[PDB]
Amino acid sequence: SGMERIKELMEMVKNSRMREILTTTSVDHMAVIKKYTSGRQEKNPALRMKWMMAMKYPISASSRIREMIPEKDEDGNTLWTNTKDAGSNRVLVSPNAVTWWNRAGPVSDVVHYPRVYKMYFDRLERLTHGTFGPVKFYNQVKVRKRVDINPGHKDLTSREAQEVIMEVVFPNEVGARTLSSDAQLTITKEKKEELKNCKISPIMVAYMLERELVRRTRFLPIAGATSSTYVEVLHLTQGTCWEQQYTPGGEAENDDLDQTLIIASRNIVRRSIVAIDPLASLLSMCHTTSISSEPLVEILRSNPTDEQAVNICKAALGIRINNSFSFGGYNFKRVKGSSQRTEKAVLTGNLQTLTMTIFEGYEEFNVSGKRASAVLKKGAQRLIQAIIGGRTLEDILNLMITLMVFSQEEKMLKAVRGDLNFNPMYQLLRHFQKDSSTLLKNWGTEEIDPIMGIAGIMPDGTINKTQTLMGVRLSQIRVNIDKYLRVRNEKGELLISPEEVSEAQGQEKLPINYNSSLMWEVNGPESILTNTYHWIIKNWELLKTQWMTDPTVLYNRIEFEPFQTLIPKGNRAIYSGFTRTLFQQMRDVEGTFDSIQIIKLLPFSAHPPSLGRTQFSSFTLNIRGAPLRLLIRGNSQVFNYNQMENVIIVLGKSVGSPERSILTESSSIESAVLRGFLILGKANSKYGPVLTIGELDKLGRGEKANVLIGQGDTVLVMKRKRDSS
Amino acid sequence: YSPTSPS
Amino acid sequence: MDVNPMLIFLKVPVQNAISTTFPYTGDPPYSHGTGTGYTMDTVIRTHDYSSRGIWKTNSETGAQQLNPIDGPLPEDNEPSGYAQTDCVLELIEGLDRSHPGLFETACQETIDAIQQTRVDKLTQGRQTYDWTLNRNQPAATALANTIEVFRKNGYKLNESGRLIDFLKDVLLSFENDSMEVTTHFQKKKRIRDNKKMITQRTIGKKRVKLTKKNYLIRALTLNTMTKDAERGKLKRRAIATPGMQIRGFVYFVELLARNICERLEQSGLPVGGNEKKAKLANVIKKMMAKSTDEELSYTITGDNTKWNENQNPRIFLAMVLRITAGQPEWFRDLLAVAPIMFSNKVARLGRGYMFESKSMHLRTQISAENLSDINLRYFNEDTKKKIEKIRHLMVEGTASLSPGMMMGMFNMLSTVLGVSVLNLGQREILKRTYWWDGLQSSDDFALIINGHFKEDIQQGVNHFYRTCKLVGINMSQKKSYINKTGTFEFTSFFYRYGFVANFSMELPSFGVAGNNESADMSIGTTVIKTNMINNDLGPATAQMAIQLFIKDYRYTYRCHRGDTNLETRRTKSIKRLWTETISKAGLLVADGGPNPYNLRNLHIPEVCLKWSLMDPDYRGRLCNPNNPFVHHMEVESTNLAVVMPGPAKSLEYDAVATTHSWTPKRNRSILNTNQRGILEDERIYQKCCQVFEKFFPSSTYRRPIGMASMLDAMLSRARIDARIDLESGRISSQDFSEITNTCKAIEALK
Amino acid sequence: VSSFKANGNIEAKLGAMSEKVNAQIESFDPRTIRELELPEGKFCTQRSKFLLMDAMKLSVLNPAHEGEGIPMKDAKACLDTFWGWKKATIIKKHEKGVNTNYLMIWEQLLESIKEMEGKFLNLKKTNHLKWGLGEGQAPEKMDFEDCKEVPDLFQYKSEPPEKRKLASWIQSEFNKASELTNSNWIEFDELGNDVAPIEHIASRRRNFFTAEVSQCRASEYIMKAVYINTALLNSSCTAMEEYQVIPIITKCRDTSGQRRTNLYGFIIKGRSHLRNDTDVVNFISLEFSLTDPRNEIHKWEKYCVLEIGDMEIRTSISTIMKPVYLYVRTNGTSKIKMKWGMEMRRCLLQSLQQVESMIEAESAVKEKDMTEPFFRNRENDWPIGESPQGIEKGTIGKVCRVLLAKSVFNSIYASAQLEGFSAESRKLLLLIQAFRDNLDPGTFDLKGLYEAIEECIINDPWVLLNASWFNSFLKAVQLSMGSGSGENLYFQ
RNA sequence: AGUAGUAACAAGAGGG
RNA sequence: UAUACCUCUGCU
Ligand SMILES: [Zn+2]
Repeated sequence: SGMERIKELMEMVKNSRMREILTTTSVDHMAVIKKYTSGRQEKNPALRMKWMMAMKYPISASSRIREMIPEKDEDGNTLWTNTKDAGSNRVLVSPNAVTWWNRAGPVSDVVHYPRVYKMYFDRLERLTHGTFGPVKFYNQVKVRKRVDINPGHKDLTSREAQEVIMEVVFPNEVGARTLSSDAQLTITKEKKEELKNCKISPIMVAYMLERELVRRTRFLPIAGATSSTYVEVLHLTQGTCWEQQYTPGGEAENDDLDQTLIIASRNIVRRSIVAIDPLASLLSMCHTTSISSEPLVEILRSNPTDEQAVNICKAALGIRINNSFSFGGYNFKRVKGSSQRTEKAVLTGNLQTLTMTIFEGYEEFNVSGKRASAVLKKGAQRLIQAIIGGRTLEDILNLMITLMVFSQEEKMLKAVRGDLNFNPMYQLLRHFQKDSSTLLKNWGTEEIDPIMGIAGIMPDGTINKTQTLMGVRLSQIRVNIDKYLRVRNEKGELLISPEEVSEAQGQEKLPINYNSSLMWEVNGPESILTNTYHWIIKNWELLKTQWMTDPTVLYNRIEFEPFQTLIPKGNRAIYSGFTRTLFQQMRDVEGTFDSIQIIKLLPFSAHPPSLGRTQFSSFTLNIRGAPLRLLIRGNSQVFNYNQMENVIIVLGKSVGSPERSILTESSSIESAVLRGFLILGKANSKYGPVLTIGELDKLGRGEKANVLIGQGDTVLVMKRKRDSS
Repeated sequence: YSPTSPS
Repeated sequence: MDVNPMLIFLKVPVQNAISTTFPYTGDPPYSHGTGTGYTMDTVIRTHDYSSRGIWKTNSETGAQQLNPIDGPLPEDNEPSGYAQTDCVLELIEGLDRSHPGLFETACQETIDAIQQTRVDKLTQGRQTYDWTLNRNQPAATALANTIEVFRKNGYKLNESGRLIDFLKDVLLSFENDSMEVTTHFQKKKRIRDNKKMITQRTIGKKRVKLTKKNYLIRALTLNTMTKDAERGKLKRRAIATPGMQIRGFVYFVELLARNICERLEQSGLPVGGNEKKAKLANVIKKMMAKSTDEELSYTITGDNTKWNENQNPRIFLAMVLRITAGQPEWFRDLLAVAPIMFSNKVARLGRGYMFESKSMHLRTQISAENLSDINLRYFNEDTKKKIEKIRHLMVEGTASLSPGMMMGMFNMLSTVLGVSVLNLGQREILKRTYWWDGLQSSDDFALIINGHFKEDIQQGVNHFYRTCKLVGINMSQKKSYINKTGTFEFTSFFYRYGFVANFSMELPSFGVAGNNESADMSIGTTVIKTNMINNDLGPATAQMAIQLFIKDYRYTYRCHRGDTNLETRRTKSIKRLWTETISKAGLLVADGGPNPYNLRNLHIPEVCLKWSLMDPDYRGRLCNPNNPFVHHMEVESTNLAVVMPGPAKSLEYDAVATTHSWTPKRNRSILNTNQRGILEDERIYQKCCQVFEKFFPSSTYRRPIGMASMLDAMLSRARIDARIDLESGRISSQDFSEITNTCKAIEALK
Repeated sequence: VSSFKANGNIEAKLGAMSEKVNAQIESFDPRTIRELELPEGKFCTQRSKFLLMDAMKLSVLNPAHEGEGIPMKDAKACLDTFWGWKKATIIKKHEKGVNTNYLMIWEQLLESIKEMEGKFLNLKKTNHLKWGLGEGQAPEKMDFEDCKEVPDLFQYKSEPPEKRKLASWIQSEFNKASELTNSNWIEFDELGNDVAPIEHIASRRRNFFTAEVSQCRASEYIMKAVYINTALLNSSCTAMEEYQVIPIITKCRDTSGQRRTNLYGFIIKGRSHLRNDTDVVNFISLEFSLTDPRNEIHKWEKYCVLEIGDMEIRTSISTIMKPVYLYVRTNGTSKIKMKWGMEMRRCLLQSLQQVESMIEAESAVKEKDMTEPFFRNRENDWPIGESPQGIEKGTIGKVCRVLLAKSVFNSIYASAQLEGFSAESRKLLLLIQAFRDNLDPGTFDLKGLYEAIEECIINDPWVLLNASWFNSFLKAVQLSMGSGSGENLYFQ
């Protein structure tokens, strides 16, 4: 009706105190007087509540409570009083009033409340339909990272979300702006439909929608899956020393599945290369591995992701590579190279930025359709060459335009005039498909040799034998994979190399379980370091006698293969040479023996060594993108023998205690540090000035010198006479 | 489990 | 055997067993009585560190103002405040070079803010000093009080609604030399009663004009009080509260400094705990990558002594002007206001002191204003000396305090000064045998120094240390220390080749928050949850933390389980509910029901967790939207509590609005004072705002904008709502005339 | 400012500034450094709100749960188990107090309990009780004008606290706090059922923790504090004008399973118009004991000890006759102190997450749940004490109870001294740790740090004992290392 | 007396 | 001046 509201207003406007305020203070100023209070924010609410709960009437409530519940309950407890709460018309009330309501108050209808509180009830839905696996115990590596904390956020900005909320709950009071996107329209109609006729405060509906719609993030330490539904249950899935395997209810998003598939395939390919039979190792891991508790092989059979490592996994399983797609009406099939994808935004000739998914790398397509074919050679925003043919000049030219847009050249972008308004690749296409006059003048022309069968095409539309639009010429797949994972065509030419796979290490969105003997328990490179150095300490006495007696069997242990993926390919050989040479010096120079140095450098053995005689103050290891450096002399971030604990600390994680023998184990001479040299002790100026490691080749055999060996230390060094095996 | 001490 | 817990450190590293050194299960220190002793201590010490500077009497206030900047260079390691303007500007220029376009976009974002910001925005935040009453008051009342007195005199630019116009009114108000303020005072009336005549306390108001000094002194006044509950310190210290005049300017300056700090790797502010750790992890990563295998690394676990007392308002004016270089001069001058008011700031000296006579057995209070003229026979030797030194600075009750700062005045711009010294340490600027990087948040810093030999580190430290002295920063030699990089401490985070847990820091957050039954259950379970994630709270202890919280919650709210033999004021009514209820599992803990929580479901709100298992009638009562217990607040302040770890932030929680979402009774001490009328103002303002929301429902979600009147806006809506409800709807023809007659009747009453 | 450009400004001034302004790195070796100096004075008195190791209980077998029944009814049930009450006599005087008031309060209380007929007991405001609870002892508030010219009107005594010496008793108290008892002091409320495997693992580990912690003597003290402070706070609020009696009760279950109600004594609450969070409530505690106060009279400075009875105590094969004392004293607390006393169960959390992290740290390395091995085997052990034989090691269970005692004692003896001492000495410990990690630590002003620490060691038994503990730890670290350029960083 | 600790509480204000 | 009462307040 709106009859009781205007009646109450006149009744208030009768009061001169109220009419004073209602006229003088503006709509802007009403925000100030609404929050005008004598009440301080409480500094010790914990204390005050313990103090106040001892009192008879600590709760304040609306005075209408006196008409709704009785003054006394059945047992004689006073439920409400008439004492007004300071600064309001509310009255002081007992906790027994809350209990009375809950057991004998008015019942209302609340069956649609789960729709209003959807953000909460979806958490219970996920947990109720969640599945638990086993608990594994291991050093749990946690990367502090910004992640989503609002699973099922329909992704919108705060301003966009405000318009949606206003439309739904306060439909009459919306401002000038309207529902701009179809995201906003579908969400508004759905919310209006779901929340229709639900007796609840509109303030609460507006609140829950605000929390539901707008994306929110936090920096959190995360081991494993980073997806929102996994982030939600970090307390349950990870501790300091344990992983509780768990799959939330509901289906994983394809975005997350594609991201994790790529990571899994790369890790599989990286592991396989360092094994003796890479193709068999890859095949073994593919059959054992699962992503989000789904086997990797059935994912590969139905997932259309195009990526070098994934394609190698598909090749090994004999399943077709997503080698092709269709654009502008024509089917593009890639015959050479690969698509590295970089999402950026570029300025046109109109001075208008656009979010493109620009492609890098040398690529080569066979293109066909609409009575016209072409061989395209393309670089990063570069049409290298297009040899186009077709039944009509109209048709050849149509394909030329499509190719000139598909190139993504700066020529064609800067030749755009006016605004693009009809995905943004098709927005450039439909523009140039209805006017290409500036495109062709701005494209530019080149001279060519007159070859028989080939002709050029000018901007005007004529055919010219020795001139043509830049890069354009006019004229009229079974796959195999070998032992070493090289993917070739029927002609025997390289399509995909394992070596040319992307080195990028991102963290999985969904959980990956390889279930392989070739892999360690946990996913990731920090785990590889810890499990490797843990294994060496655990089986030390076995490996120590295997070091003395039969060293080539020790170096070729397959437990060192995961560690080898962390070493750069080029360095593996020389590091093994340097390592093996340094170990045999400890064997040759009798008396000296450093077990910590053996344990530190032992995993760098596992590769056929090179005979090159270069020097190293550190071996490099690729860990989550950044190179880290394991120092040859003493402790570093990667390897840290801490004598106080008698523990080897690998990237901040205790890896085990070595034998207490090793605490009391030293010698003047240090044998396993420099190739063909021995460290004797402290620096002595008697033996010349200080040198670097690169300057050591000048010393004669037997001659001694001072060296800046590492970490600010300066050291005396002799060149030993005989070399080692 | 019943805890014990040398005492 | 004598038991000694410290001997655990023989086996267990100190970082790994650091929880044993944090005694945070006992009551922290509280100040009893006045903080005037501490406020004078601070004011005296502030001037001692700047004592070689240049004294000058102020033209407008007559306050004796010490200026130490560009003063004599220090000749000892004692706390100095002789910051050199040119050295500051070099560091701020260095910061500009190293981050091209930062100052530009920082200013550009702060420009957009100033345009868009409304006067509303100062209703938010902590208590401000009110010049109207010479006391602390809530932000919004101090705002409304200043607007009222400004409106009563010749100042109404803020009637627009935008904040910059309110800021104009503040600068224009200094020109008035007869500023009028209504005070209040008690009056003892006598009235008959039925047939005896009893005395009656009542309150009436009286107008008072103020001098040009009086008003100006009060607008430059910052309140003082002792900081309570502060851990890790034998002695108490003084803290300060800004006034209403300076606050809106401070907002925009801190906003600039925030936008700067947001894009500086070396700033700890304003990011949270985990991101501070990530930032520290990055500089260690970056320092190790850019060094050679020949080089060394040492880390200073760092503390700056006397941080606020030696940071000068004049230096802050240099920074602000250099950061804003090439921007519009109105924007430079606007942001320059706050540092200027800080340079001419005066401090209220507090409650005063209490005297006692043993032989007579009496006590008496004297104000801090009386410290100027009072006889010194009363005081002890130390207090007497402090009063004699403070008398030289004293100006109409307050004490002048030009140099330095005080705690709780100003935030992030001091970190920018520190970060600029960290930025000086790049290889490409220093070009020495040493170089540095690190992180800073206020007085605390972690500095990493790399060099070729240990002698280079020493030279690096001295260069850092002495450069810091040149901008009024004093590294503590007592509390800072150095070691090889690998372990350090930073704001009670402990790094040992990686950050380790400091769970005992969080121990005071394990308990019953005291908001209400709904919020506390959500808060409590979430404290357990967030500590499992962030501070290595293991699963067994976390289960036990649930158990103990439920015990504490049940006892505190007297809501023991419905089948208990206990006896409280609530046991009988809870028993009635228990026996009446079919599905007991669905009863909330506050209604005598069982605890549902374990590790797996801490993130699920209680009502949500028990919803399937509730009796229909109980659930329908519990979540009844017509219940008289809830305070229907704004959306922006829905499901917010307040917490103290930082200053004093808000904690959002997840809960369904129920009869348990109640609010405890307000404090009633105001009823005995002269400010008693403020309660009635509030009651009247609330009924006015309540009725407006019946015409503008969306005002509870989005603050409505309008220079028009509150009554006139309601009247416009009253007519047109009646129109569409009849024209095409379910309202009769007779009722449209009935509504518009009332609107015309209201329009007649004005 | 707009036209400023850098031109060697800092470099110039760095040349200009005195070379006395520096930060010289002094290398830190813990073999070099001295023990912390503890203050001299009179000995530190007991200052807890209730008796610790010296407490004595009257009890009844009682099926009631961990806080069930009416307190005074339960209290009388406990009194009726004991006969052989004597005419009360003062055996140790409270030197600064009128001791016959303390005696009269006991006799009044006992008689008022006998004559009570209700749920609660409020005592009559007699002279002896008024003195004991500080009735009328606030000076009367006047305006300054009216009292300006009084000769002895000064400001309140605002000196630093009087120094006190470390006494033996506090080390003894801590030893008893770390012990196992035959009773389960803490009953834990229910959890939701375990579903996740990790919840089952948790519960298995929680079984170990629960017994170890519930049976520890420190947990008995937790339960006394939670009861007393809850009772005082609630009565402070509701009965502001009454001198209300609060019996000191705890409930527990044996190892044998029998539920039991214990009575330690009584507390008489003064007036309690508590406004500020520091405002004081005066109370009188009257607590049973078999401890002869004359054997350690410095411990009891604040108490007036009575001899109130004789008890026939049963042993192996001989009934022994011991006198029963009543330790009476006036004491005080505040709303804030009571709040934190009500919350003392969080001490359980402090101990247990340190212990669980130790269990979890090895579990990570060993790749298996090391819960069961740690509690049941004795291969894993940590240094936690000193006998004449040497440094004694304890098992994880012992470590748990020592850490629980530490946390409980931090709560019972909270002070600004402890706050300051704990914060400043942590720096010195970290320097010692840095040295032991072979990280070449350096101090700038080591004398200043020692002063920051030593400034906080004034008069508190707990802070005094912690200072001593640091020195004992320092000395133990020095010995395991010894002289040399390559000292044994590893312990044993 | 006792709490306490760099200054307070040990009721304050009013019916004057 | 004392002794009874009565009223408000317990973070303001
Ligand atoms: Zn209970």
